[PDB]
Amino acid sequence: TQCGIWVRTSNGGHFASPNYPDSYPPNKECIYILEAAPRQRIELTFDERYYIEPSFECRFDHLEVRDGPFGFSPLIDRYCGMKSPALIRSTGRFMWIKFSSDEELEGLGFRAKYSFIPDPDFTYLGGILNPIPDCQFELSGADGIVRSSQVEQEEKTKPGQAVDCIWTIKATPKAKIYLRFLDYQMEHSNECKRNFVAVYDGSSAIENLKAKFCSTVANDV
Amino acid sequence: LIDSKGYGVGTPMGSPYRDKITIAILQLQEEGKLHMMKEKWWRGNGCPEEE
Amino acid sequence: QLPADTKDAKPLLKEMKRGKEFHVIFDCSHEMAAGILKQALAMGMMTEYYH
Amino acid sequence: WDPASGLNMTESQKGKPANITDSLSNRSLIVTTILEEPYVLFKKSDKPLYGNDRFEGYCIDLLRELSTILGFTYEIRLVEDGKYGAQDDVNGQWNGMVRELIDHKADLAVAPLAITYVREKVIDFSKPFMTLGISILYRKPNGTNPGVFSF
Ligand SMILES: *[C@@H]1O[C@H](CO)[C@@H](O[C@@H]2O[C@H](CO)[C@@H](O[C@@H]3O[C@H](CO[C@H]4O[C@H](CO)[C@@H](O)[C@H](O)[C@@H]4O)[C@@H](O)[C@H](O[C@H]4O[C@H](CO)[C@@H](O)[C@H](O)[C@@H]4O)[C@@H]3O)[C@H](O)[C@H]2NC(C)=O)[C@H](O)[C@H]1NC(C)=O
Ligand SMILES: *[C@@H]1O[C@H](CO)[C@@H](O[C@@H]2O[C@H](CO)[C@@H](O)[C@H](O)[C@H]2NC(C)=O)[C@H](O)[C@H]1NC(C)=O
Repeated sequence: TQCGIWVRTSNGGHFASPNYPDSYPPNKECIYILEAAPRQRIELTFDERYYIEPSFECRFDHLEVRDGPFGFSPLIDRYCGMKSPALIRSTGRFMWIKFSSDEELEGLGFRAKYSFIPDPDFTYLGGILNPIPDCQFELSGADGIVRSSQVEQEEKTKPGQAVDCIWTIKATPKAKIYLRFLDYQMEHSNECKRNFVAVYDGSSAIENLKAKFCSTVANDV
Repeated sequence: LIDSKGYGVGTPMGSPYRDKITIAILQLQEEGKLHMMKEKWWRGNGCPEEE
Repeated sequence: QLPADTKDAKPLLKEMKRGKEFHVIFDCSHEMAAGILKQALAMGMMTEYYH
Repeated sequence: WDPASGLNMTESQKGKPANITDSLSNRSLIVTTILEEPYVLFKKSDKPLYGNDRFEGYCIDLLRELSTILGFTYEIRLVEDGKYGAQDDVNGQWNGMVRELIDHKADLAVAPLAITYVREKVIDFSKPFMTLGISILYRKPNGTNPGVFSF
């Protein structure tokens, strides 16, 4: 269905377009991550062949490689050219790569690597660098008591440090999701810079905010 | 009680005797004299009957 | 302006299809007019709305 | 101009010949109030509705009706210390809203301030918009298990 060669036996680095080398079809939203083995960081350098639809400020296609497996997690670069990529890193093992495609757009693709084991220097959570649990735990099922106190059960951080916990509700296959807030109370009501609860979509991209419940009340989605 | 009016010691338009009686009236409410003065005059002469 | 080098004016015609421009006054030689008129067909920009 | 840089205009917007401060324009009255039901409550909304719009209650509606009838712009600022205000010990300071009124960080105190003797010497009050007292709660009489000789 989606992207092709994905294999990760320490992974080598071969993340490629979903027909490469060919013309990739319209309307794909492939959602690449690579966040294991916490030493190595990042090196893209999509090897030598590169043509995606050159638009004026790129506007149709992108190859957004923002670091950290989401849409909010900070932007690094946008890629739409016909010239080989920018050979980069972002000090961490955290990544998210999209491959958007509107309707009438083709010509070549990419094929990636990572080829790395570096490490940074400064401490973040305690230690040499402490490659922090990117606050998270997945859960499937058909009923959740998804809680902000599993943080209080196991935070894997220090009390008094900023938290960024994201869940990933899967499914029971071929269905939808109905979220409803049983309990809801934030400390600083109506502040929305230092506290909120947000519900995106499938495929966590920043262009998918269903809701950004931040003030006093949260209703169902 | 339907409406809420209020009686009040008047004064000319702009006077120090507006404010320094307000200090004096508020003391008599909390001392209990202003209620005790009410039960001197508004107390009736023998109604009780125990209903 | 058409791109000077290539015969691939599909980056141009994707904008005009999206920009709601149904009336075009092309200034080309007939060698290049045939090449745009094939690429205006593959873009689906040759309905009965255009001129 | 420079093709690498662009327009670097050296007219970098120094001090303008129009500079007038305010003392009577609106001054935007910093109305100190406290949060207590049903006088002042937060809105029951989901979107980030803020400013002055996030408050709700009886005591908010009094401040809004004064703004029309007197022509001012109110700006609700909740008190940092959650007390009304009381005379302290040997310290002898005020603690809360009446402290904000002396300090002139508060032009107004639209809130349940109980007008009393120790506050009237120190700040001043408008005439009462609501009169109250001390009354009694009790059970409403129930279905009356009547005893046992109720026949
Ligand atoms: C002689 O001189 C130089 C090198 O010696 C060549 O380059 C020309 O000059 C500038 C390069 O700085 C080009 O103009 C700029 O183009 C930018 C867009 O580039 C994208 O798109 C083009 C195709 O349109 C691609 O070629 C390119 O790789 C990118 O994909 C614009 O963003 C620039 O706009 C703004 O730039 C700065 C602000 O940062 C300011 O100058 C302005 O405010 C401006 O708004 C700018 O337009 C120019 O296009 C280059 N020429 C050509 C033909 O492309 C010359 O080519 C070289 N040879 C000749 C024959 O002149
Ligand atoms: C953009 O314009 C400024 C305004 O003159 C240029 O020069 C300044 O030069 C002074 C003199 O030492 C220095 O303080 C700074 O280097 C510049 N800026 C400011 C705010 O003073 C500046 O050189 C121009 N930019 C470029 C890239 O040439």
